[PDB]
Amino acid sequence: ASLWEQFCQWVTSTNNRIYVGWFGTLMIPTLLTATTCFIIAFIAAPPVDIDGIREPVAGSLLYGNNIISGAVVPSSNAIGLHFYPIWEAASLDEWLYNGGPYQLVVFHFLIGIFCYMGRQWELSYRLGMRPWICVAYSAPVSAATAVFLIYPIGQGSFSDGMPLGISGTFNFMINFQAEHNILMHPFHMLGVAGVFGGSLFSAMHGSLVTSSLVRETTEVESQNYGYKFGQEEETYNIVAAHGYFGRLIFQYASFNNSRSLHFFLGAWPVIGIWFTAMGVSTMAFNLNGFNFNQSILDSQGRVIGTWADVLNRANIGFEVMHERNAHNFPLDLA
Amino acid sequence: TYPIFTVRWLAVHTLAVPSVFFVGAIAAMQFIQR
Amino acid sequence: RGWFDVLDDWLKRDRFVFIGWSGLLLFPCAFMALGGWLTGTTFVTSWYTHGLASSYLEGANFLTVAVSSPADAFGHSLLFLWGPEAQGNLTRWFQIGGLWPFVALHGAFGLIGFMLRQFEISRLVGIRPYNAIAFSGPIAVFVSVFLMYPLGQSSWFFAPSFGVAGIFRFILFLQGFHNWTLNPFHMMGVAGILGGALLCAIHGATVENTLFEDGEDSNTFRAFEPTQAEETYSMVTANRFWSQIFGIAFSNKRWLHFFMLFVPVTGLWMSSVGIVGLALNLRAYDFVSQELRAAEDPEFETFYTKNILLNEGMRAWMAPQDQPHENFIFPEEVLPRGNAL
Amino acid sequence: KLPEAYQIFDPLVDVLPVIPLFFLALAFVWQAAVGFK
Amino acid sequence: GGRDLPSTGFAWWSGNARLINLSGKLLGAHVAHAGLIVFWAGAMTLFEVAHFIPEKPMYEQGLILLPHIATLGWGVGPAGEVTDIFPFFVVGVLHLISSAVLGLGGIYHALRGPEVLEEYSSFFGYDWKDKNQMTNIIGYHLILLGCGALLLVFKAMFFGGVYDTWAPGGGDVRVITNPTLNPAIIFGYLLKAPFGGEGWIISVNNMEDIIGGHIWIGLICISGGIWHILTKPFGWARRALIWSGEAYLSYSLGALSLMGFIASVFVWFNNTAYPSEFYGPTGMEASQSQAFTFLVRDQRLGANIASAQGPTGLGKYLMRSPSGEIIFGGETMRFWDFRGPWLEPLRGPNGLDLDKLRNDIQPWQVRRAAEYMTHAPLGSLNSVGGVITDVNSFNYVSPRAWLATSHFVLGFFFLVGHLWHAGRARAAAAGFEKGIDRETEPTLFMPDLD
Amino acid sequence: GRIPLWVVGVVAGIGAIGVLGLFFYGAYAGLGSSM
Amino acid sequence: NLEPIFQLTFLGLIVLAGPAVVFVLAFRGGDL
Amino acid sequence: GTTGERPFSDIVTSIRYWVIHSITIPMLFIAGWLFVSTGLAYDAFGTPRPDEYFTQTRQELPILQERYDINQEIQEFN
Amino acid sequence: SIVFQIALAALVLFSFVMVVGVPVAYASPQNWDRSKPLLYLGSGIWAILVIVVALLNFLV
Ligand code: CLA
Ligand code: CLA
Ligand code: CLA
Ligand code: CLA
Ligand code: CLA
Ligand SMILES: CCCCCCCCCCCCCCCCCC(=O)OC[C@H](CO[C@@H]1O[C@H](CO)[C@H](O)[C@H](O)[C@H]1O)OC(=O)CCCCCCCCCCCCCCCCC
Ligand SMILES: CC1=C(/C=C/C(C)=C/C=C/C(C)=C/C=C/C=C(C)/C=C/C=C(C)/C=C/C2=C(C)CCCC2(C)C)C(C)(C)CCC1
Ligand SMILES: CC1=C(/C=C/C(C)=C/C=C/C(C)=C/C=C/C=C(C)/C=C/C=C(C)/C=C/C2=C(C)CCCC2(C)C)C(C)(C)CCC1
Ligand SMILES: CC1=C(/C=C/C(C)=C/C=C/C(C)=C/C=C/C=C(C)/C=C/C=C(C)/C=C/C2=C(C)CCCC2(C)C)C(C)(C)CCC1
Ligand code: OEX
Ligand SMILES: [Ca+2]
Ligand SMILES: [Cl-]
Ligand SMILES: [Cl-]
Ligand SMILES: [Fe+2]
Repeated sequence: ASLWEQFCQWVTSTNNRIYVGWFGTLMIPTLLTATTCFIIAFIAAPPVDIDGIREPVAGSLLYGNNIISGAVVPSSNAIGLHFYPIWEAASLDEWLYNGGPYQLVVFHFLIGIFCYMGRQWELSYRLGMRPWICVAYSAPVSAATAVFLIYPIGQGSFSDGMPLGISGTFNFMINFQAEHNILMHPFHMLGVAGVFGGSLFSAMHGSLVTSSLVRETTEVESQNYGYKFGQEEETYNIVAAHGYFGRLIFQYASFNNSRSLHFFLGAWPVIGIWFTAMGVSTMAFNLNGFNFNQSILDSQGRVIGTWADVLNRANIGFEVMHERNAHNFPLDLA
Repeated sequence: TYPIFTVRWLAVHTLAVPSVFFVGAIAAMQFIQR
Repeated sequence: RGWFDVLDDWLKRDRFVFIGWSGLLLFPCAFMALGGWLTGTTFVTSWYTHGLASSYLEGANFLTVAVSSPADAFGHSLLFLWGPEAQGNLTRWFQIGGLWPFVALHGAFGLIGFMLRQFEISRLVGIRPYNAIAFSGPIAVFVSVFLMYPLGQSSWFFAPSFGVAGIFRFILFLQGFHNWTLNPFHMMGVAGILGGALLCAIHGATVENTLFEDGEDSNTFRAFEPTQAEETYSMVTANRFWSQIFGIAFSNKRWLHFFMLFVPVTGLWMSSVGIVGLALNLRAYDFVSQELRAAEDPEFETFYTKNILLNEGMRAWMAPQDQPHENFIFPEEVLPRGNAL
Repeated sequence: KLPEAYQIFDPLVDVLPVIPLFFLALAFVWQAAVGFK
Repeated sequence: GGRDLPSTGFAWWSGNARLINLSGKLLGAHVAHAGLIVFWAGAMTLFEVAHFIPEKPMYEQGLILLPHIATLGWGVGPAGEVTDIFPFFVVGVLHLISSAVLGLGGIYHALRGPEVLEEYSSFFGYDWKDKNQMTNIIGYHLILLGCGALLLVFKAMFFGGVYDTWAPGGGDVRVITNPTLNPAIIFGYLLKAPFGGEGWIISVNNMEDIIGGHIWIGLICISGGIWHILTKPFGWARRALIWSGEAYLSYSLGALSLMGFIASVFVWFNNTAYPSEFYGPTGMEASQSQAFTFLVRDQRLGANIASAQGPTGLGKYLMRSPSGEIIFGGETMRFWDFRGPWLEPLRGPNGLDLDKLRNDIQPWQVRRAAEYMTHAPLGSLNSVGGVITDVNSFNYVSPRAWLATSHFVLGFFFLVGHLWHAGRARAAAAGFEKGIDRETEPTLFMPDLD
Repeated sequence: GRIPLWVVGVVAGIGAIGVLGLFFYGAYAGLGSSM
Repeated sequence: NLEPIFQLTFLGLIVLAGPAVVFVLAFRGGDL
Repeated sequence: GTTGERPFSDIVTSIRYWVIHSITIPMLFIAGWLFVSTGLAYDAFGTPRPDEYFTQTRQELPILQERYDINQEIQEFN
Repeated sequence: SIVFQIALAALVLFSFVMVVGVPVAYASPQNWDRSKPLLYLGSGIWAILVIVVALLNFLV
């Protein structure tokens, strides 16, 4: 009945079109700030000296970039890991030249997505649901944290963070392959298993449900109209799906329990993305993928190349050309 | 009184026999010195 | 009782491993593909085709073994065992990469057999054949990547090799020579595969966390009967949760499960279209506007131009070893490289 | 290296750190002995 | 105590949840696990000793436990060279023997002793909902934890000291005589920004500050333990918190995740509590060592390292940080906040000093920079050291890399565990952890969103 | 006269970890070890 | 070396021990 | 639920199965071991032994160049 | 010095016999009367063996 109590009831209200919640009271300002600065920067930001060698990179549409090539450029290598808000620049133009929009957008984004995870738990609690949708959402959160926060921290610079753009993302991946051999890292391999399997199982489950729908419609209408939102009854026959799938492979390779099946569907890609996030997070500390260069020698001691050696040649090609003006010393130590 | 030899038996052996053969061969290779 | 009907009876028996008419082409073909791959990765070299060790016997590990593609010199020859190259000599057939077309062609016919098995079992059980239709994505990828890409290229040599690191080489080769990440068709494929993973994770999690209290135990898995008529989770609660979290939510379960098939399958088809383009070197390699500008304006740099430079480096440093038949002699002084590094 | 009076049990020392992994596996072995009840 | 699904509702893969309200068996599980921890400490230490080459540097031999002992000042002398292996061996053996005592006690309590301690004792019997007793347990443990911190203090002050990499005349074990008691410095450390140039508590750079911190920590922990034994949770905390065993587990999981991330950063960045003579260079140190190594070479070849502009226009060997400090050039410009005992002699008030860089270099500094640069914490998963494109002949992965990567992963998965148990504790307290009741589904009584 | 299935599972698991550990030993010895 | 033999012998002893304890406890109707 | 065949758990827990497989699985394992250790596999698949990648007359890769006559090239490569 | 290795070997073998015996004794409720004093004997003998090894290390 107090005004604070009234505000609390409104914030935690389950009748708002968009749930706010306490986590939302943080999510909304941070994500809105990040979105505004990101759109403005992507459209209009001046070039950014990412590599700190006074060689500004054009990232914005108005400076000659298309949607594919445009990006918000990570902050200058001269900044390193230093905190660089607007009020630490002698002018907004100095802030822009050194890639301040990247720091603002990433920090607000990171806070916003952690709050989004908390908000998912919060609404599940208010709806009397089970609480673990946020656990599944923690996989993409972990991956985003790896590329925007953990990798820069381990490498020592926000200039090494993933650029906020499409071609910027490819640059990040290529450089990452050149310096870490992520393809030959087992955690990336589990991430690929996670995403290939997640798509495989999405296709499998979708196709098996769609194949086993109960006849409810006529041939002139979409079969989707055979389901009514809120209906008691199941819209497909899991028994028929299991008969088909257990004959496609063998009876014991097929689920007869929807709860067990939906758990597997949730767990597989989530676990795979946790592994890949941890892989990126550990190569942040330069614990790289497998090195098998010159592993096979003949009796005289001559190197017999393998596919890993050819991959290494590709990596060396990427490495010698990257940041072509940024290195003064022979070893790329970060 | 189940049958001994069926289609499942052959499906199991067609894979299991060469698999154990190959596993032994790959075990032998672990001791090849250059 | 005619012999055809008696055969169709035995082939369609309910046994541990269903066979069916499709099995006559799925099982021998899949077994040839799998056994050829295991055989090649265990025993067979790529010394005469690639100048590489590619089997466990030579010392490679699971990550580095491969059934490597045949030598460039054979072009697109099907390299039959009895063909004019091997001439029935099994050892020579192994040494010239004959196992690569063996695995690829038996695998293609095995994939045809698996799709026919999907259709056959769907018809026997009485369901719609959407699992078979979903599998067209994987076949589109196999055909475009392992057959049409090398068929458009100079030879089977440039087809991906059947191996972990062989596939990684193929991936990096497509980056450095084709700028395949810039290709919109690949981008649609990435969106499809990542969205498929997302849909899998979010459906699984949503269903598990909107479950109805159907049992007394903490182990909620025991609270489901396969024959029960009632939905095991609340679609209304799920819908409200996602409507208030994400702004929108599924409200039709049939559309939800169709979407879970549509997204990854469509992504595989689109990526396959892009690969077909790459078979002819029809690549989204460059943005000519930005190349013209950087040519005229030396202050102008984007992430796109940087990736172009990365590709030139990869090509120059990888070509001599990756294409040993071309006798690429690139002296050290012509190799592109930035400062110091 | 271990002190000279202990260089005898050196092969035993090399196989000691792994044992907790065997504890984790032994949990599963006991569950399988009780039938995963 | 039920040991099956029909009697507990928990499957075999959730079997340890069957111990939630079995305080005796739970205590047994805990003591046997502690036994596992102490067993690993002792056995892994003995493994490291048996595999230790005394003359070869510790970070070249895959050691992570002997560096911890050596930082405490046992078995090592100046510059971290090993004086005697016996203290490492003694530490290992004492942990290994105690492990058996804890294993016995655990197997006893887990298997033979009372399953519930409530009946037996009022002192050891606890109910999760009994806030006074749970705070008693918090207090007894806070007093032992503070006692352990004071044990570190006593070792550093009265029992031979600890390794001070910053000691004058070279790194060595030092007895700390003036630990920093000034609460402004000590707690100021807590208030420093966790960004470059400040580093929050990771930037603690002298043993006097570390030791003064542990006197404060011991004092605050002992005081908090006494407070928790003599008090009960207040109303606001009784209202904002979930009071259950799973809830307390989730709280400790959140704390553990935080500490794991902190430890990862600590080992990656700090070279005071983690001396480079045991742990190898930090990656910041290796980069700065590269810049320094080629500063010395080129200067000795006659280059003007001050006035030599690089191809970009910035100084090749020396430049200015964005705040003007004279720093090493090249990509290492990012690590210009790095402080190291071999570098700091060449730094003036304005940063790197030209007079010092031209006249006061020492061969030990050049040797140290060469060693640190060639031991950059870069390596492959199969321990092929150096950059990932290098060939297979260098067997090295930095201990800093191993420790940082391991504790980041453990911190993350423990954050996930916190979320798992915190959400489950909340749902179970509220009564819908087992699913939605069909009759009273809340959404069926809520208005449509539109 | 039936061997308990958990014993069969334990024996097969021991043998499988053994073959895997022999394969990992070979990574550091003989061919393909870089030495 | 006889060392690879001693290491594998100790490891085999340790590997058998735990399963042996479970086997004895199951054969003798212990509190498994 | 059962398609007619004996359950695997009933098969592998039986005395006769293991009486047979205590010999069959080891015999296959040793057959593969011998296939490798006698040098038979090198001859069968034409995989070079560790001292046959390079010969006295050839220090470079034996990359195939003929379209058809590969018995001859592989012989000259030795 | 060989007496030291004898004592240490005895410690390692008694340790194995106790690793076998402790969980069986604590999980065999019907044999508990016979196995409690044996448990006490094993614990005391193990501690004495540890002390003997300790001292001998300090005598050799
Ligand atoms: C740190 C690891 C750890 C620890 C300490 C425990 C401890 C415990 N578990 Mg858990 N558990 C674990 C891991 C662990 N578990 C894992 C990984 C799983 C998944 C497989 C389970 C699954 C599980 C289930 C399903 C159940 C338990 C139960 C229990 C409790 C009763 C144990 C019992 O009666 O077993 C009896 C087992 C035996 C008698 C077999 C022998 C065990 C002994 C301890 C072997 C010790 C050998 C050792 C080398 C001897 C050294 C002696 C000397 C040197 C000191 C006990 C407190 C039960 C419970 O909750 O009770 C209510 C229960 O139902 N656990
Ligand atoms: C904090 C933990 C930690 C850390 C940092 C290290 C670090 C190190 N150890 Mg040690 N070790 C540990 C724990 C640790 N160890 C434990 C618990 C054991 C008992 C088995 C050992 C036993 C041991 C031996 C016997 C040896 C080492 C060695 C080494 C060195 C080389 C490591 C190597 O090549 O790994 C290879 C890397 C791997 C095998 C990768 C492991 C991947 C893990 C399993 C992924 C799991 C992640 C995640 C939690 C999964 C959860 C899934 C789920 C939650 C979703 C290195 C210094 C070697 C050395 O040099 O000694 C001098 C050596 O010979 N260690
Ligand atoms: C966290 C550890 C812990 C805890 C809380 C308990 C608690 C308990 N045990 Mg258990 N126990 C433990 C560890 C633990 N034990 C270990 C490791 C062993 C193996 C030696 C045992 C062996 C054991 C047996 C055999 C029995 C108990 C019994 C008991 C109960 C009465 C204890 C008693 O006599 O009163 C208080 C006892 C004292 C005040 C004197 C003992 C205090 C210790 C020995 C000295 C200080 C500990 C240590 C050396 C110093 C710090 C430790 C270091 C790691 C920092 C009580 C529930 C008895 C029981 O179940 O009764 C029904 C019983 O029969 N325990
Ligand atoms: C492991 C140690 C431990 C544990 C588990 C507890 C547990 C508890 N303490 Mg105790 N306490 C401890 C140590 C500990 N204390 C010590 C060492 C002292 C001495 C200083 C005290 C002094 C103390 C007092 C004086 C009081 C408690 C109280 C409480 C209760 C509620 C506290 C609360 O809501 O915290 C959560 C904290 C808050 C709600 C405060 C909000 C702080 C905001 C969110 C900022 C948080 C910082 C940020 C999120 C983290 C940054 C990371 C970095 C700083 C590490 C709870 C039972 C209260 C109680 O009921 O007394 C009986 C109380 O009044 N404690
Ligand atoms: C000290 C920390 C701690 C403690 C005491 C517990 C305790 C508990 N948890 Mg939690 N949990 C934790 C941390 C912790 N957890 C963390 C960090 C995570 C995140 C990964 C989780 C995630 C989690 C889930 C998802 C669930 C629990 C559950 C439970 C309960 C039953 C657990 C059980 O029987 O496991 C049995 C043990 C096993 C089945 C063995 C797990 C084997 C894993 C995969 C191996 C991990 C890798 C390991 C390092 C080996 C790598 C080497 C490899 C090469 C072989 C119990 C109360 C359950 C629950 O809610 O019950 C109420 C449950 O469903 N926990
Ligand atoms: C529970 C199942 C049972 C587990 C127990 C057995 C399983 C596998 C163990 C066999 C491993 C062989 C041991 C090495 C032989 C001794 C030679 C030696 O000293 O080292 C030989 C070499 C060289 O090392 C040096 O060799 C010298 C000459 O022989 C001397 O022996 C030196 O002392 C030695 O250090 O080192 C290695 O290769 C060590 C790395 C590999 C050893 C362990 C491999 C991993 C073990 C299993 C893990 C993978 C399995 C996955 C399963 C999934 C579930 C976890
Ligand atoms: C080619 C050819 C052919 C054919 C042949 C064949 C058909 C073969 C087969 C073969 C086979 C069919 C083989 C197999 C094998 C297999 C293997 C090689 C195995 C392996 C395994 C492993 C190694 C695994 C492991 C593991 C894991 C990972 C998991 C779990 C655990 C374990 C340990 C189990 C012909 C004559 C027509 C002609 C000529 C050519
Ligand atoms: C030793 C040392 C030192 C020291 C340190 C110190 C002094 C410490 C302290 C520390 C501290 C001082 C700690 C703290 C912490 C904190 C925290 C961690 C908190 C948390 C909280 C919470 C968790 C809350 C929650 C909540 C909220 C948010 C609101 C409402 C609801 C709830 C209640 C749930 C130095 C650095 C000098 C040096 C080195 C060494
Ligand atoms: C320090 C020391 C010691 C101690 C030791 C110990 C403490 C022991 C332990 C022991 C142990 C702790 C062992 C155990 C083990 C375990 C195992 C070996 C297991 C295995 C596993 C498996 C094989 C699995 C399988 C399975 C199952 C059962 C479930 C389901 C699935 C499957 C079927 C896969 C001694 C006395 C030597 C003396 C010297 C010093
Ligand atoms: O910033 Mn972005 O990419 Ca990370 O490694 Mn060093 O730094 Mn630069 O060179 Mn390579
Ligand atoms: Ca040894
Ligand atoms: Cl670049
Ligand atoms: Cl540089
Ligand atoms: Fe579904």
